[PDB]
Amino acid sequence: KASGTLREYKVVGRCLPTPKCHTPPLYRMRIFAPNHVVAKSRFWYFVSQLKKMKKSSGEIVYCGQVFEKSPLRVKNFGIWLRYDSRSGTHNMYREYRDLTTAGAVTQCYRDMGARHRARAHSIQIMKVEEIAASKCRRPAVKQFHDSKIKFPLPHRVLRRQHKPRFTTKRPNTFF
Amino acid sequence: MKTILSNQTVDIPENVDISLKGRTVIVKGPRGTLRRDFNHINVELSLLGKKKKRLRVDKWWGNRKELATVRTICSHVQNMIKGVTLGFRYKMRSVYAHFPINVVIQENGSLVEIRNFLGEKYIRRVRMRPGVACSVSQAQKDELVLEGNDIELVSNSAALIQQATTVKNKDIRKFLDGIYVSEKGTVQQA
Amino acid sequence: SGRLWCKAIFAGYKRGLRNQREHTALLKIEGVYARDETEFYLGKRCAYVYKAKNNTVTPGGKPNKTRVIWGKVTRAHGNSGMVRAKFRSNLPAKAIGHRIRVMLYPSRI
Amino acid sequence: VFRRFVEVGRVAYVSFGPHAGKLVAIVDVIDQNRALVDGPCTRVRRQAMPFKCMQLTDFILKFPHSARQKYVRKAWEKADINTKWAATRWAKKIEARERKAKMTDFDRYKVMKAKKMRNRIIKNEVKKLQRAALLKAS
Amino acid sequence: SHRKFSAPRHGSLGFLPRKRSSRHRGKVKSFPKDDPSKPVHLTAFLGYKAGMTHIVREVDRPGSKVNKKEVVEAVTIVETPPMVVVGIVGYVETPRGLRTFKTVFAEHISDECKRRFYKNWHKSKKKAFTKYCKKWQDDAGKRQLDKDFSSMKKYCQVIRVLAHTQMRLLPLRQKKAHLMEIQVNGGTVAEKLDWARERLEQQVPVSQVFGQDEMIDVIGVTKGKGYKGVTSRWHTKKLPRKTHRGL
Amino acid sequence: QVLVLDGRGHLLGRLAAIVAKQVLLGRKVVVVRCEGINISGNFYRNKLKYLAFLRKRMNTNPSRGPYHFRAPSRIFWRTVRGMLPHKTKRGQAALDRLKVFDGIPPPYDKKKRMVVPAALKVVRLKPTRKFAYLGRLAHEVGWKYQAVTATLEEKRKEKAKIHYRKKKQLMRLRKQAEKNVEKKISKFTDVLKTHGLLV
RNA sequence: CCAUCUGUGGGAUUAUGACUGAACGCCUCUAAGUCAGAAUCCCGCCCAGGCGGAACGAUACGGCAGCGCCGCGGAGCCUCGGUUGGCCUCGGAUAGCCGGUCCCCCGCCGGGACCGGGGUCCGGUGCGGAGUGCCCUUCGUCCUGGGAAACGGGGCGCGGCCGGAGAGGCGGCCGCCCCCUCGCCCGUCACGCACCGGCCGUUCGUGGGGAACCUGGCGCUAAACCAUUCGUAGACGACCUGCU
RNA sequence: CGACGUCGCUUUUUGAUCCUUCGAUGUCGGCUCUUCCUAUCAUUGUGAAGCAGAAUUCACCAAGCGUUGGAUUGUUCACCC
Repeated sequence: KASGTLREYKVVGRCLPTPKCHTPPLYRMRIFAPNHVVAKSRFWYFVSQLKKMKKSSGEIVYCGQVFEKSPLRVKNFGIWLRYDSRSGTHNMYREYRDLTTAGAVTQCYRDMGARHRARAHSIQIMKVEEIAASKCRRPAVKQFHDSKIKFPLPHRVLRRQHKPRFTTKRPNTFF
Repeated sequence: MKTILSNQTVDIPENVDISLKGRTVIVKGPRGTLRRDFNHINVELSLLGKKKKRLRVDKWWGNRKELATVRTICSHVQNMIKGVTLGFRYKMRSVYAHFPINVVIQENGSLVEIRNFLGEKYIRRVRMRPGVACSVSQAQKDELVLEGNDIELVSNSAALIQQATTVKNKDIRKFLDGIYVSEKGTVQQA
Repeated sequence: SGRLWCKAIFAGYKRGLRNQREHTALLKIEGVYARDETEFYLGKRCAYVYKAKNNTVTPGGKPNKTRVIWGKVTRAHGNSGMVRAKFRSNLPAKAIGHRIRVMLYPSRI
Repeated sequence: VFRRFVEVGRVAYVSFGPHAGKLVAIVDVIDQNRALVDGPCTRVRRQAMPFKCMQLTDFILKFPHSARQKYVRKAWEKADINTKWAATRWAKKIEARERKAKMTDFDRYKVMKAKKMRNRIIKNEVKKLQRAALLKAS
Repeated sequence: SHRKFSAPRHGSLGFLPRKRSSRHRGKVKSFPKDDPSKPVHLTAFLGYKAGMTHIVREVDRPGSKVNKKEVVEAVTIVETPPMVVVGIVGYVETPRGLRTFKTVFAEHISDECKRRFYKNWHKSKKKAFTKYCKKWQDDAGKRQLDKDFSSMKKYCQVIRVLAHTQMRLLPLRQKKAHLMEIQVNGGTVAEKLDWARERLEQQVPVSQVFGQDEMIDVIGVTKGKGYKGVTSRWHTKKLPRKTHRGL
Repeated sequence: QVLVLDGRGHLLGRLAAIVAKQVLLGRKVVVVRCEGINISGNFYRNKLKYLAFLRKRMNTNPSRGPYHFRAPSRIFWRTVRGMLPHKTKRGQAALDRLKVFDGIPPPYDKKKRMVVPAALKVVRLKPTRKFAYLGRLAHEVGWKYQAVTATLEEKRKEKAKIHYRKKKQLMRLRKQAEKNVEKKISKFTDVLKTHGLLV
């Protein structure tokens, strides 16, 4: 695929109602796809992966995102991922910390592609859950709940090619 | 990772004095003054306290191989304190089997002459580091006493003299004759 | 009095990498140093000016050794501020690296 | 060494971005790049902006690891920031520079003549000063 | 293939713009490093090779086989009529080496030296420095000389004295004097410059310049032997004496 | 006038590229203090990458073979030639508008030196990496003028400090004169801060 | 080598052995920061000397000529690039800039008195205003009034005190002498409908670069090649030579 | 040192193939000459060893400098003083 900024769609589908039984049950999935067409297709991927249904024998009853509950509350997510690694499938439990669940998942994809160089076509998310400070576990996240935090901007540098290429002074890299 | 902060603090004895212009730390006490300018260590050296109780090294946003440096700088300035307040002394005993090592100090403070090594007629003039006083002692039969303030300096000179007297194309498991650093020490003791 | 034309550096030609078009010159206007600053110059008349052995005639004056190749800026080009301009004759290519006067004749302020 | 830390209540100038030129208080740090901010009396939505768009000042407030804008407004007006800031020199530089950048043409003709006269006056008195320095010099 | 046997390369590639030397006099390309740890003294000096001859001395090498015994050695008689010194040149240093700052010639210079500026003594008026001379006789010239020596004392930091030999004392056909700089090692440039100033226009002996039983170096243009073949020039074995078009 | 760039503190490529572009556009760029130009990377790796160039001669010849250059000036000049065209008349007439120098000559000594902060080391490189000076590189692989250039430049510096000192005194005198005659310029002190200057 | 002589000195480090010291309260040659290190490597010595430079000499009696230095005058050619200037501290980045003293002593009568630079104090600033987003110059000719002005301004005026070196351009001031006290900001009469009737190459670097020609003052009176000789050189050239 | 296993490298062997020349590239070996490579026989500096010394073996940085005189065959190859 080609991730932009993931938006957390929700899809509900079923097999077509055969004459044998008036209607089969209805299935709900929470799927991260940059647009709802890809949401539909990946829903079919998951469904055919789990139970013997295909879009040929199914219709997508509902397809739309879930707007974020309280997108102004900083929340730290634990994310249960399962990927493939050029030598065999690996389960894995990563962790992130952001505002919107979609933001957390997009961070997960970006940092899996970087820190573990597995493309976005081999990652299938199981769970993403906002969890409390007593269940967060990796230290990198853990160091960001302090009632008071202070840290300077250590070595700060910014752009000066639009500001002139040829200036007569030199930049200050303190404040 | 990039740990947000790491710190270390040294409680300075009052009988010493420390000045700083940026990373350059200068320590002046009873036995003299020392300088050391820590460029490319990239830390925050701060001095706090009435009678300058404590010094604080702080490393911001460091990685693992970079938090490693904080306690290194701690130990460096600690040994600087040890030198300025006490002074470092090293002691050398020269093992010999059939050729008694003849070491004399050709000039007073440095320039150690070494001869009669294994039968070698080759004299050596090992040049002690500047700011280091060599002194053959006398209460121990074969004893070199190296003294200074910068443990870097005294120990460097020490290993230099030890390594300059070694065999070539011989078994070092039986042939052993030579000088060696033996018992690392200071000048005066608590 | 004084000058009334912005300076310009004739800098190249619209070219892919191995095909060069001579009907669309590229200028770099000293003063504009990023796109979204062209919006003042678009459509400003611009001239190439130089000298030669034989004389010419000069409007409102006696003959002088100066000649001019007229033209105008047409559209913006690139994120850096380069501009495309078309002249009433393909530029003589001796001047890639020389000066162009970009005046203020059509002034849409 | 550093004399402007980033605290739970730091008050920061924005320098880049679409809110540029404004002032806004940090609320809480998300990570090492982005920190939720807002200024209710400075007309900015509560929204997570990077540090690279930020710029730091000396004004520090009091509120927790997350608060309501209702309460941060009272915290803001407690200090009455929009006077202390507008008194700081760092605002005078800004304001005078946009005064220049909006200084029109006829204003330029006033300024050229006035500054020219000032410079002649300055060189007048300065020349008197060189005359005076030598006579007492050694 | 690989060369089936290994033999040293013939000749030496470290002398290999091998050609006629444009100079006719050994052109010193170096000098002993300057040092103020000595009072000044010159360092180069011109002689002529007349021929060898024997010598007998009792050798002194202690402990060797021939010690304290007589041997004979073959010496080469270079004779050197005393030179005159006629000019002083200053050098300065720039990031690109040295630069010939300035020169000052003597008041009067002998015809042997004037003969080095010309090609047809017979066809010429021998008119060199005929104007320069008055910069010694007019006070204004003396003031300019003062300016020159002040500059050469301040900025310059290598000083050399122009000297030449005088053919008149010599049984060679030639009458054109051979001119060379000599670099003055010794104390500060002040001492060097003022001393050479005082030594302008006087005979220069030999025993002053060179010590006794010393160890010197000889620089000259070797004997010439015409456009020469390729078994004598680089010493390459002659092919067996039955080859074709060459051997 | 003509552009002049301090060479101290800049990187090699990050300065070569901009200088080449400017030259080929037409500015008569001059580079000075071309001996204190930095290189990104430790010293022995770069010395290896220089010897690996210095072996690129022929069998013996200079004809069939490249002309190395060992002074910092002409190493910079070589890199700029690399980023220019140098087999076409435009490229030659370009490369003959750049001029390098070591340290600083007099005609530019009493002249301002801008910089190119797109190339400065502090800007364009981390704190924890290693860099190697072009002065030391050249002096290792043969450049017989380290002492000479150092001494000449440090003599300039003592020449220039007194200029800077008199500049300080003159700026102070300007301050004093303004404060001493500012009973008649307040009208003028108005129409400056009115349109937004001096503050 | 069938006889004789002569054949050289440094720097940076690699292998490797170590100093200090964490990483990991210990340990550690290493991760920051150091040392010793060699037929290797780089330079020095020796060979040549670049559409690469330097210093210096002499620089044309048909004075009845060819030329140079000054101050302009006079055309004609052709080459074609711009279209105000910036005169300058080091440098630091996990820091600087700038002020003045209480203070530290240091070289020029320092120390016996005037003199800054050097340190150490403490104060104002810092997303740098003592800021290149910067600074200076900066805008048709004319009468009279207000403010700075008179310690002024100008003189290819004299001269001086003096200076300037990595490629001396150029620098101030001053003894004078002469000339105006007007030229700068704000106002008052105006003056060639300035001329262009709406309209392009005119609006300054400019007295620009190079060849070739007709004016006044002060100064120059040469060498090169051939021919010839020599043999310390030579295939022929080239080289070393002599020639009232 | 290294078996039973196994992964490579090199093109200093011999094969396999037919792409280039049949209106032509002169095809063995030797002699002379330059230069290059390193997987180092000797030498400079080093570690290791069942290393006391003396020799010798393994390994590291390393091609700057050496690597011969002859009987027999045309010999490359070999063999011997």
